[PDB]
Amino acid sequence: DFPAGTTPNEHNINGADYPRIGEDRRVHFRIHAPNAQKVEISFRGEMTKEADGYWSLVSKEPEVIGFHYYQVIIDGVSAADPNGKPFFGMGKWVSGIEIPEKGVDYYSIKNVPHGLISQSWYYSDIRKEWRRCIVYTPAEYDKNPTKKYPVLYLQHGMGENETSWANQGKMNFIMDNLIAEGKAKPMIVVMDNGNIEVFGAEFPAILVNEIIPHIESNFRTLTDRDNRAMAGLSWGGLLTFNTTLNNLDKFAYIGGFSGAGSIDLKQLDTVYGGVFKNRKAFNDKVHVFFLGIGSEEHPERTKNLSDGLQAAGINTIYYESPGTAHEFLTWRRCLKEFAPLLFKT
Repeated sequence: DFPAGTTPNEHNINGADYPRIGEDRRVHFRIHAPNAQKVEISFRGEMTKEADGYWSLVSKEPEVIGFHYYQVIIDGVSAADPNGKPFFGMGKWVSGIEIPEKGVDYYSIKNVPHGLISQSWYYSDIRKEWRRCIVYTPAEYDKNPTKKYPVLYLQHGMGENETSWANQGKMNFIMDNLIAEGKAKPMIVVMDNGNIEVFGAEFPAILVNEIIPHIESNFRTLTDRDNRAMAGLSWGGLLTFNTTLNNLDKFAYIGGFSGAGSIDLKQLDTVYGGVFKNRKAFNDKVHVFFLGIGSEEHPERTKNLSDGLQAAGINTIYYESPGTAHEFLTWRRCLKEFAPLLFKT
């Protein structure tokens, strides 16, 4: 039937045999479009017209491991693949290719206790609208009815929304596996909408004045700064820097995944209103200051920032994801590196 060495893409709907992934990491696309003049796949050019009204396309070169957004393009009109499950990225609902990694399973479903992923609604006076956040509770949450948990606030990038970390980021299985293996503390994770679907400038006030009170009123949480963390990817990492460094009374852990605020080391003593000027005071308040980056997305700026902070006396953790770029596998790996560091003082 199918080309040798291929399996259906993980994110196909049930019953969809294409697209398929080869063991050489080439992707095989196939679509029935007898009346179309031209069909393309995003970032891959034109498909080849086949007999019986079909079009086909196989990657010219092996694709990079990990998760990639795509759309089908019919005579210039881009749309989600009808054979695909939906992912919110690039500002709309699109499709996703998954190229598997050999010998890796930390974001896979395993026979371990699984936490819930929950939608929770709250009203924002700042934006005068109802809003939904996505909340991970650990598998043990309901079995420990008197226990309170620390909270990580986890933010997406440009063109994404509050669903992206739990869907293409696979964060619930990453947390499930880390907690089951004893590597991370049981924790609540809250994912909200930066409103940057396409500058998010309202989000810090929404998070501090609306989201945090909502979560603490409706989930069993520890509410002191030593039990509150924040991390974000891409533009969400800049939101995290701006939110945390201006609210150190509420956050003791900071993570930027391919993101980060602009810190000019020449201005280290004055940026963010002088928060870094007394080095040990800052280090005593922020237990984890994490900078992650992909090796293939020009890590030099991030590494120079980390090395320069360290040389000047501000502690950091630098993590470089080998072989990935500005893509979700980078951020899956960042979470896997960052979450085990939290809430262990």
